Amino acid sequence: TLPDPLVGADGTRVHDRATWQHRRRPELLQLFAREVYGRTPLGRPEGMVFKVTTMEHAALGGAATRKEVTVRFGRDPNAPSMQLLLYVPNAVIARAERAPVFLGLNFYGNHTVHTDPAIALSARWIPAEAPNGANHRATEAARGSDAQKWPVEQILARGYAVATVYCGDLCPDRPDGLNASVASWLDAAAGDQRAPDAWGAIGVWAWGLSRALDYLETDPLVDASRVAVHGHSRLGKAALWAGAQDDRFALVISNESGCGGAALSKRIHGETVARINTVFPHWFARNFRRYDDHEEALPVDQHELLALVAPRPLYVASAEDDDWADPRGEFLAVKAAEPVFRLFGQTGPSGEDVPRVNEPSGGALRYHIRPGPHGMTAQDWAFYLAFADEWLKSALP
Ligand SMILES: O=C(O)[C@H]1O[C@H](O)[C@H](O)[C@@H](O)[C@@H]1O
Ligand SMILES: [Mg+2]
Ligand code: NA
Repeated sequence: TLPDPLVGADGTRVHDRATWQHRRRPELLQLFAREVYGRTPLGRPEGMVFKVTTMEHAALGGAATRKEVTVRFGRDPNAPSMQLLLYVPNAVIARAERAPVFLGLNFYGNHTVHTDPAIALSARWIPAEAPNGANHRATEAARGSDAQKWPVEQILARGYAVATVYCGDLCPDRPDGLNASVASWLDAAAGDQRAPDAWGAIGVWAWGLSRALDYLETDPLVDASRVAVHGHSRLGKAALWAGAQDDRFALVISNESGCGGAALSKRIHGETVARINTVFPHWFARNFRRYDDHEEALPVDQHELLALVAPRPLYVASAEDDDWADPRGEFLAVKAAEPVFRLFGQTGPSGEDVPRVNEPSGGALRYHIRPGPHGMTAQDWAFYLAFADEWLKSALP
């Protein structure tokens, strides 16, 4: 039995949007920070610098303006940074209009999201599982190696810019990666051991998404008030945490994020807390290991993470064969967060059980399950683009 998002920690019921926004939301944010993801130690750091390193106005055969931007997290050239790739549809900026944006992290490098040979090859560590990796270094053969998750031309043709950053710029995805990450620079001080409530990879990845948004606020080609933050699987766990913590994100998409993302932990199905923390000990706070094989003691569940997006539109989606993510657990988290969305006048999926494949259900809180295995497909994207067209805040008053 799940904790009620609309009952505060002290037992008092949440009846109105102000109490939600100003009392219950901070309560839940601090529970997720302390017990699951670890504390985000600071939001925007002072002295962030944005350097456009390349700009091409006729990329993708004229369809897009492509920019590469180094986003450095302090003023000294020696502060850590991340490399942002942005494609903006020329049809939109040719009209003297700013484009809305889809923003998400990639798994294996910016050069993998499209074959475009002008994208800078990542100079960072790449995991062995990356396609066409050579001793954890990017190669020309990895270009476009993850393009199936990134239908850039369709996204642009529908009027959206595409922004992305390699998650490994922020925390390399390997158990020792926090030692060479934003986390190791952004405090800890003279200690070697990670604190119990210290953030892990998911928290650092989510922070980078918010830093990317900081950059989009200064870019005159895009409308940073109309940013849909999305991610697949482990990067969808980050996209949910980023969209929950940072209410500037206008729209949030979780593509099969599973355990510690959209899936209920207290439903014991597929991946469990013990399994995710054992295999990926750097992803969550050390404090999350308290709940290994003890999910009943969790003071929150992931439906309350989804509810932290409200009233902003949120899309949670599953794959039919993706038992590990627990599609039903993801759907039931949507249903358990729906009462918060309803508080703000929005509607969630119709019914109490998982919809049929390729039949999305819900208003501003939407769910679909698609056929096939874990992944992010053109079908997923088709549904996300329809959702953005409908619910991504307008450019008008
Ligand atoms: O990111 C992915 O592809 C997935 O990788 C692993 O399977 C992990 O157990 C999942 O939690 C994760 O979602
Ligand atoms: Mg599970
Ligand atoms: Na902008």
